[PDB]
Amino acid sequence: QHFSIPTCYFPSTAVFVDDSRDFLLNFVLQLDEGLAYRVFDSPFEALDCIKQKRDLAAIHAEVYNSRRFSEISVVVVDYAMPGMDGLEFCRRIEDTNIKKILLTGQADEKLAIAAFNEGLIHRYIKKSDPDVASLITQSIHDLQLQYFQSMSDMIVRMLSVTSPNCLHDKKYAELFWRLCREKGIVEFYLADNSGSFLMLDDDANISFLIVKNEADMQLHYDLALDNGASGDVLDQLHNGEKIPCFWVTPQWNEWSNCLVPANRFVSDETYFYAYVQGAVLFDVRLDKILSYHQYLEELDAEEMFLN
Repeated sequence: QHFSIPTCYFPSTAVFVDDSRDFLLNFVLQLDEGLAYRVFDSPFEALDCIKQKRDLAAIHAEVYNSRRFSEISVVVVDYAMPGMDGLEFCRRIEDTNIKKILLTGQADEKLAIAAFNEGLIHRYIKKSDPDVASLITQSIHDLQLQYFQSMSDMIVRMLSVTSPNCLHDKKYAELFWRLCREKGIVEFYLADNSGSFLMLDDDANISFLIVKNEADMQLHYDLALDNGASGDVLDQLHNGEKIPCFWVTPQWNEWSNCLVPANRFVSDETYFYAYVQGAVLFDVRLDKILSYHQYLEELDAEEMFLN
C-alpha cells in the first residue's frame, strides 16, 4: 500500500534451496541474465549461510558498499527438502525480512495456504506446475521489490525522517519505474526530502531524477523574488516551466543555468521533475563505487552453481 517507490533499491541475491539438480538446471538456465543467486542442496547449510550473512544523506551512501548486491532478499525453498521441510526452514528465518517462495507438492497445498495466510511465506507454487520456472522468476522480481518496500519502513524510522508523499503515489510510481527501465537504471537511492533520486545503471553511470512538489516551487519562487532574480526566472518558477537543479541559495545572476526544463505530473498531488545526467545534486565518488556489471564479473567460479 505504501512505498510504491522504495527509499532505495539495488539488485539483490536470491537463494535457491532444492535437492533436485535436474530441477535447478532447468530453472536457473531459463532465468534472465543479471540475477545473482546462490544454490544450496541442504537446508542446514542454507540456514548457516543466511545467519552468517546477517539523516537522509545516509541512504545514498549505501552505493559505496561493494557488498550491497550480496544482500539476500528472496529465498526459494522446496517443501520436500530432506532433513528439514520447507515450512520449518521458513520459520527459522521468519525473524528477518527475507521473502519466502515455497515449492509445494501434490499434497502440500493446505499446509502452504495456512502458512501464506499467517505471513510465514509470501508465495507458494506447485513444483510440478508446467509454468513453474516462469512463475518463480516473476515472484522473485515481485518479492525483491517487496523486500526494499519493507526496508523503507525501518529506514525512515532509523533516520527519523518523513517519507516524501510521491513514494506512495501509485500513478507516479508507475511513471517512476517505467522511466527507470527507459534509462537502464538498476539501482536508485533517495536524495532529498522532496523525492529526488540518485540513479545508476549497471556500469555505475551517475544520474539524478530531481523532483519538486508545489510547496517547493513556491519556496524557490519566493527565494528568487526575495533575491531579485531575472524577469524570466520569476516567470519560469511561477509557471513551473523549470525547476532548480542545485542542492544554499544561488546568486541573483546565477539563476539562469541553475534551472532545467521540467515535466508536470498530476496524481495524488502535482509533481515537477526532470531526469538529468551526471552528478548534479551532489558529489559522487565514482572511484569508490563497484558497478553491478563488475560485481557479476567478479563472482568467484568456485562458489557458482554453473561451473
